[PDB]
Amino acid sequence: HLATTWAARGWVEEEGIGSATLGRLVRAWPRRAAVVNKADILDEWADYDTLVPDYPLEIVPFAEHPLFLAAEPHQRQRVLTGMWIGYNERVIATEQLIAEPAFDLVMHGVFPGSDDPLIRKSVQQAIVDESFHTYMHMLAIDRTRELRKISERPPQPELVTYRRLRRVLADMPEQWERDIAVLVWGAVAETCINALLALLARDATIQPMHSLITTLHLRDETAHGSIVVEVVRELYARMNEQQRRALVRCLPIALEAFAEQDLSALLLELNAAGIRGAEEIVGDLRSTAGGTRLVRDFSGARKMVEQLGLDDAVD
Amino acid sequence: HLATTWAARGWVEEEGIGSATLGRLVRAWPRRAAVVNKADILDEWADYDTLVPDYPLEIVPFAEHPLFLAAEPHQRQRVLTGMWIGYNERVIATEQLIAEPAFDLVMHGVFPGSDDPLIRKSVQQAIVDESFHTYMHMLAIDRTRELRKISERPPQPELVTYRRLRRVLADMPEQWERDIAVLVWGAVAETCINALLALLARDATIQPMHSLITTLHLRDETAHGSIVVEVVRELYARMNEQQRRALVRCLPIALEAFAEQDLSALLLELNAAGIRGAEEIVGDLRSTAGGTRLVRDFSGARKMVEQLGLDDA
Ligand SMILES: [Mn+2]
Ligand SMILES: [Mn+2]
Ligand SMILES: [Mn+2]
Ligand SMILES: [Mn+2]
Repeated sequence: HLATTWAARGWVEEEGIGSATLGRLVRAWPRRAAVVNKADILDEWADYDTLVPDYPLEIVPFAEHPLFLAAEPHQRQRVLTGMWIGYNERVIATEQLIAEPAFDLVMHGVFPGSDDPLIRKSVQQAIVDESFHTYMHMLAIDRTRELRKISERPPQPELVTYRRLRRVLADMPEQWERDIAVLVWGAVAETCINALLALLARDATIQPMHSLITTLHLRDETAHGSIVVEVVRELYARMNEQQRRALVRCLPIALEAFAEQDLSALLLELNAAGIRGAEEIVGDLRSTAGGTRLVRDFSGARKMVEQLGLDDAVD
Repeated sequence: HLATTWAARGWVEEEGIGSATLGRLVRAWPRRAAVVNKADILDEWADYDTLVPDYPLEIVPFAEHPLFLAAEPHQRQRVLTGMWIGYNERVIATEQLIAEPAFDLVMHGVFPGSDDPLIRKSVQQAIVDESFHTYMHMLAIDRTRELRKISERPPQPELVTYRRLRRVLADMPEQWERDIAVLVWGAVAETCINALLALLARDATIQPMHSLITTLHLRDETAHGSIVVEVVRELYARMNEQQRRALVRCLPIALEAFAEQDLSALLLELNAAGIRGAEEIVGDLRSTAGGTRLVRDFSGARKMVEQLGLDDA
């Protein structure tokens, strides 16, 4: 774990990227960004109502499972609160294991076309944003831990999205190809993260600070998604054929990994609340259509695929 | 290189730190931070004067050397401009190689006492600020590249501060000791960075945007300085004596590394402007008292050593 910087890179003369969309999003950053405009997030305390749920039952895939219904109310609430907590751990782990390393590759100029100052300005702005999103979800976890008086929480499984990337990188002897898989996993998370946030952002039944922080995050990520389409558009145009083919292969696998329900996490949480028959809830879930999927809306990645001209090459 | 996150750590019950000073700094962040209040930095177009210099001759260690005085004015300005760039590059490299990796250790709960929610809050705020500081300095470099029409800049030497830390780590086979060295190099940067920034922040003769962004950065780093004193006080009180000893040993070498003039960078700059006898200018500098030292003022780290009650350097 040697630390790295791009500060020593220097530069040569390059042609500018011409992107109307990137220029607009980059100029709009100070007026859009949650870090600039909503930084005093949680700081305010609360009109806090303890009976308002942490997590919407509407999206708990086992809400109506007889073994979940047969548990005591406090066991069910604890699971629902644990799932709110795990949702935030997921988002943070996504920033840190998926999005950030992808942005870091761009900032280090690893792909032809990535040295462009407008690309760099847009990406570094997104990096500032992810550090603030991390800050927000960290505060949301802490607040919840206090208000719900959760003294202890066990170590969690590694972000499922990342376990998948890890397994693919293991079969990639060459740095070039690993750089592509990293970039692609990042691009997919950035174009689709809106879908994970929208599950809570527009939910009027849960704690107001829960729909609030996902709303604020979602508004930044609408821009990150568009930025990422433009950047990948430019980078993909300049890639060699080996890079291009790898990119196309990696997309559908990155997509699944981003959208996947971590059933090991779900089992851990049910067991944490002493839910009898927890294996059976989770076995039934594996066997349910859509049961292994947390995120269902791939529209962001669809637009990106369209914008790269890859409709017919990608499943 | 595996990416890492602290997101999956969970928690056990622990007693707050009740640091009132940290509580204050954390609460003041939205009203203080440059990211919040000066995000629009370097978007605005102002009356730009090409004749105003980029860097203060007064801090150029070979300002009055014969072989540099002899060279053409356009060579002397390019070196001055390149040193302003090198300065920003030094600031970014320090954030990324030195400050952030130390903050990252705290966030990862690698030291007893670091799991504290207030400590975590103060640090994650500072980590947001460093991303924004990187952003400002990056834009400052690009503005200069545009206005000074700088077509090319060669790759630069690795941050001297970090070349020193790398070499210390090379002899540390145990993680616990590497962590301490990383922490200490970071705490030193954070407490002494004002001295680096002040070199430009209060100078009235250089380009206004140069003194301005350094000034904005300086304002945030005052708070990070105090944040770091609190945090390191709390971690140090909770360290075992093995850790405690390593920290004490690391302090002096971190200070020297933080302050060092990069002569291999100064030589690169002089060669780039094609200055005649660059090798000699730099040789003479290496033979001079204080020749290898850029930052003279260490009062920031002085204050931290005081607060850990370690006045015996
Ligand atoms: Mn984000
Ligand atoms: Mn994002
Ligand atoms: Mn800084
Ligand atoms: Mn700092």
